[PDB]
Amino acid sequence: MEQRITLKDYAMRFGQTKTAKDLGVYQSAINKAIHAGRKIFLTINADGSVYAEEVKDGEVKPWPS
Amino acid sequence: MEQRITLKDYAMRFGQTKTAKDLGVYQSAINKAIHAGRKIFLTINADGSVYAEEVKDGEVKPWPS
Repeated sequence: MEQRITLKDYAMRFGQTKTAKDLGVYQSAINKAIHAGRKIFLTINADGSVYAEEVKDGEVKPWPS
Repeated sequence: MEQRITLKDYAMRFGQTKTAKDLGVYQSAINKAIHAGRKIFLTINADGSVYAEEVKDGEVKPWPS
């Protein structure tokens, strides 16, 4: 089954540094997106590969950009 | 003028590694205090100095000892 977890929750457990590492963006970007309240969720793969998406403008898109 | 923040939150933004460095301590230590729910909080000074204190045994003391 696919497993999803919000960006906030992921950050919460792993901290924003590790999160930044997993997703491959800057910590400033994640703190930014958490503060903004963006609707970002990560889906987790068994290989340990992680990716994020965002619900924005009536659709589900990748995050970032 | 005093700005405080929980070790938890602090570590969450910066990660236990830089936290450890900031307070001068073992990352393992951060780790355990956090898992243990110790009432540790940090105060931030404008020059960039960071210090930790703990509420325990009815007083506010430094951390660690």
